[PDB]
Amino acid sequence: KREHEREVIQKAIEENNNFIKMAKEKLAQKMESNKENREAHLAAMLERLQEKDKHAEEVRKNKELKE
Amino acid sequence: MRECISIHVGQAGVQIGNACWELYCLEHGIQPDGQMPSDKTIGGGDDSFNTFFSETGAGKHVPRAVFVDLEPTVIDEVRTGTYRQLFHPEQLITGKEDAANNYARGHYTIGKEIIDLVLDRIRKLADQCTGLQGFLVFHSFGGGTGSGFTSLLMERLSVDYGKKSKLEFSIYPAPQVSTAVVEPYNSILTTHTTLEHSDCAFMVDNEAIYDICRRNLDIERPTYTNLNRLISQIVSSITASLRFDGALNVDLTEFQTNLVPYPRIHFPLATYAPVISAEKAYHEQLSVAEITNACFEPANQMVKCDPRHGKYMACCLLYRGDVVPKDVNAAIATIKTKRSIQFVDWCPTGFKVGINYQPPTVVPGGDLAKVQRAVCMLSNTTAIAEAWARLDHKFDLMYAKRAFVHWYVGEGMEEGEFSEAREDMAALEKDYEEVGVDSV
Amino acid sequence: MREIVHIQAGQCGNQIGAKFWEVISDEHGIDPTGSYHGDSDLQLERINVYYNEATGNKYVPRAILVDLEPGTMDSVRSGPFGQIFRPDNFVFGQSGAGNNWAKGHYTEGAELVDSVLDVVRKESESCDCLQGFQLTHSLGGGTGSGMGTLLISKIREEYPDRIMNTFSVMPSPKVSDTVVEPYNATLSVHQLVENTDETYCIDNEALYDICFRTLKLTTPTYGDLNHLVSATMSGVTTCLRFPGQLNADLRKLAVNMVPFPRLHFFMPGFAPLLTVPELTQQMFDSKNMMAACDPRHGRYLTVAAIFRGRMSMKEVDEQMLNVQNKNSSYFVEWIPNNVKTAVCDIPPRGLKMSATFIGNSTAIQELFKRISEQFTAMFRRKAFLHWYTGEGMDEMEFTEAESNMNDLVSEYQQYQDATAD
Ligand SMILES: Nc1nc2c(ncn2[C@@H]2O[C@H](COP(=O)(O)OP(=O)(O)OP(=O)(O)O)[C@@H](O)[C@H]2O)c(=O)[nH]1
Ligand SMILES: Nc1nc2c(ncn2[C@@H]2O[C@H](COP(=O)(O)OP(=O)(O)OP(=O)(O)O)[C@@H](O)[C@H]2O)c(=O)[nH]1
Ligand SMILES: COc1ccc(N(C)c2cc(=O)oc3ccccc23)cc1O
Ligand SMILES: [Ca+2]
Ligand SMILES: [Mg+2]
Ligand SMILES: [Mg+2]
Repeated sequence: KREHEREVIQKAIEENNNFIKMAKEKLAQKMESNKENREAHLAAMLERLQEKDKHAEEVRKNKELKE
Repeated sequence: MRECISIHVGQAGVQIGNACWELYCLEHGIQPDGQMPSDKTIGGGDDSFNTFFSETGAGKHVPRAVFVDLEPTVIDEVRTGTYRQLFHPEQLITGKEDAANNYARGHYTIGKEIIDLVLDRIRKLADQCTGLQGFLVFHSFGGGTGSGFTSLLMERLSVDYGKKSKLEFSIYPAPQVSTAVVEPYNSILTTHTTLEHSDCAFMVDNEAIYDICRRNLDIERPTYTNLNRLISQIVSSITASLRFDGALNVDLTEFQTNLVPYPRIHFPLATYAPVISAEKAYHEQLSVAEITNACFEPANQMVKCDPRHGKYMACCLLYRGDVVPKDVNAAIATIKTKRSIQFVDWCPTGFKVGINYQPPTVVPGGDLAKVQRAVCMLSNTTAIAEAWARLDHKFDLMYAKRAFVHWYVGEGMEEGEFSEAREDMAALEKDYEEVGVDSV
Repeated sequence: MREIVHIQAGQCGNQIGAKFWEVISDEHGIDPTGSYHGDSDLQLERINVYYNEATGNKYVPRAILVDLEPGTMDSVRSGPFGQIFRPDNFVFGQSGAGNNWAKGHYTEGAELVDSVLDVVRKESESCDCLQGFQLTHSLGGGTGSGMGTLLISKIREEYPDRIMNTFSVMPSPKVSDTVVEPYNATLSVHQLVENTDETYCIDNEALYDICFRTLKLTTPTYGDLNHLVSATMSGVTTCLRFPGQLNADLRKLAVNMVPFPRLHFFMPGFAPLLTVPELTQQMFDSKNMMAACDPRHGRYLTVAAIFRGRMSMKEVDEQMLNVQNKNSSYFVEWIPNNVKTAVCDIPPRGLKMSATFIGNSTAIQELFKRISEQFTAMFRRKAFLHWYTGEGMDEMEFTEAESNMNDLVSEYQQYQDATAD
């Protein structure tokens, strides 16, 4: 019976610790995945605008190389 | 001990917080400067009201409360208003940019910038407690901050405080006073995220409160201030057991044992009576039987749904004022031979009763009549799931076309978070169905 | 203290710009000297959204004024409230684009752009918390159209996490003869669809028709038209500028009005051009739209409605509910609660009550179809094309701008045909 009592409280501590642990890691994976996703959304937007700067260089080139 | 810390998140949370703390000050005889003449133990004590107020050496009674918003203009009004001396400036926390009605910004983009500071300030309150019981969290479902920041904070609180109890007062959205078309998205996202982190949640349907102000108080077009005064009365009823003592007083935690049969089935329906104008209360005394009866009138519920068409899993009555058990028992016996009260077959049918003797207080210039006796019923009914069905349907209409989804994706979220949240909601509605089915 | 930075580009841009500041300064109780001599406290509570405070109680519009043609800015300076605008915030070039989009976007505009950016950056760095930008411009000319859309693209590169909002003036053969304007508009739309978050379609056709048909004005000047623009611009920015039950910023407007990122072209409306029922009826009527589109030819995705003046909120609530019920077929059923109403106590000048309407309607396709017809009547026969190839533009850029606008139209058609079941 004293053995069983020890096992119950130890089970309680373990499940509580597991909950804290799973909560900490799930949040870390979500915040990382989110930061990455947002960064990739902005990086794609900037790349599109970079192509617009590159295309405008081609247009000003094309005008001068008419002569 | 046992201290409770209140956390007010976003506009709805903060404004409801204003109304609640103002009313608590009135109920306990605490002045706007924090002085309480009737409190003879200066700078400390373990009286009932100390669960909610700490004390400074200078005799100031300070709410165990943090107010957080991602934008400064609502909290600025607390800083410059009537009750500005009640709070230490460090209890009132604001960023510069809101969540713009977007869960992703509240939880991630903007929320992540202020979350460590919020937990620092909460930690400062928790360190002043000798036996912290838990947290009361006030927020809207619909706002970007009330949804996204609250769910981030609840997750972090589980990490830092373990299984320490967390209760919510959650504002469920209505068309009449809503602010965003994307409220259904934000509501489902927070509900899914928060579900494992909350022990008990009291939903307040803005439409139920709006209707009650219209019908019972003859207010043509209720404002937030009208709604909040009423909400604060209901909140005061629920917390009264923590803030006062008395022989027939029954602790909120003891109601909770009865109200939560399974961890996910944690959404009590609150019903409150009497809500009556000064004009109509004059020369009309509402008895124990009358206000108890009013608890089974669906028009008096904080959430629109029909309990006559569901099953009960628990019924709690929380009385305040001039009420004795003899009258309660008589009122209950009458109700039990006259109403549609069907319990599930696995739960006993006895109503659980508490009585606090301090009468209801009203705020000056308010709409509610001062009465001698009031009651808040807390029931656990399968009917509350109607509120989920309505919200899930609104979510489905938009989501099938992915309307507005790009605002969330643009802030780092994925489609898979929406579908996962929604599935958890389908499983919740399913859970409420299963608990209502007879045993084999 | 959530700040907006205003940019006015070209003749139209600068003209409607100056009108805007006149009407809102008047509404906020601001003199042409920049002093507060108003009576209500609600006037100054959110003043910082649009005005800088320099000491001595001086309020300076956070406004930048731009043109490739030096003349127009003498008009602003020597108009009413010319004394209010910051002198450093004026940025003028020399030649003028002469209705050539390619000149404004790729050539002359490109040379003047960096000095505008310097003024943007200076205004932006002083902001507690920048919401973003509102550009006033036309799409028919060359500066407002070409240099305006270049500016957007460059601003978006430096402030990609800020809101870009335009008030764009759409061309009608009923107002201007300049034949090349359908090219300039199409090229501009191509940019706006990719690079703005929200665009108010101020359609010259609709403004003409309001002035001619409704107001009975036999020959409409730009001054008659701009009285409409300014009343509208005053209306749509109300919830940005005043405290109410609903406090708004440019991001919350976008989130709530824009269900799909390309479908960000709004039909504004105004009433009166009354009882509460009548105002409500009028604001949903074709005759009151600032864009020549019939709402009854499409479906509303979203609607925002602003009522101004002292009236019964209960009545406004019932009438708004009433008009949705009676007109249920014209609102998509897959976005619940897609009509939102706000009330502001401060009426505009000379009216007891008004109604301003912001619509995201699939009926805006009629505007774009009109432009696309005038465009296609020239491009298949190659008319005036050398004006553009001569600046170094490829011919494929014309084809691309065209079928991106064609895509926009058929996307507005897709969501119109869509059902809940
Ligand atoms: N009962 C009540 N509901 C409120 C109040 N303020 C806002 N709401 C509701 O809350 C929802 C909008 O959320 P808010 O709390 O205003 O938003 P927020 O939490 O500040 O989030 P953002 O402003 O998006 O950053 C709507 O359903 C509003 O009706 C209030 O004082 N009382
Ligand atoms: N409603 C309105 N439309 C205007 C006004 N001024 C010009 N427009 C319209 O604007 C278009 C021409 O663009 P402008 O602004 O004059 O040209 P710009 O941007 O200055 O470009 P360039 O002069 O070619 O460098 C035409 O379609 C006109 O009908 C105005 O004050 N009100
Ligand atoms: C379709 O649902 C909605 C549309 C818009 C808004 N917001 C935030 C507004 C922003 C604004 O600047 O002007 C307004 C004027 C009137 C009504 C709303 C807005 C909110 C909503 O639910
Ligand atoms: Ca004490
Ligand atoms: Mg807010
Ligand atoms: Mg010009």
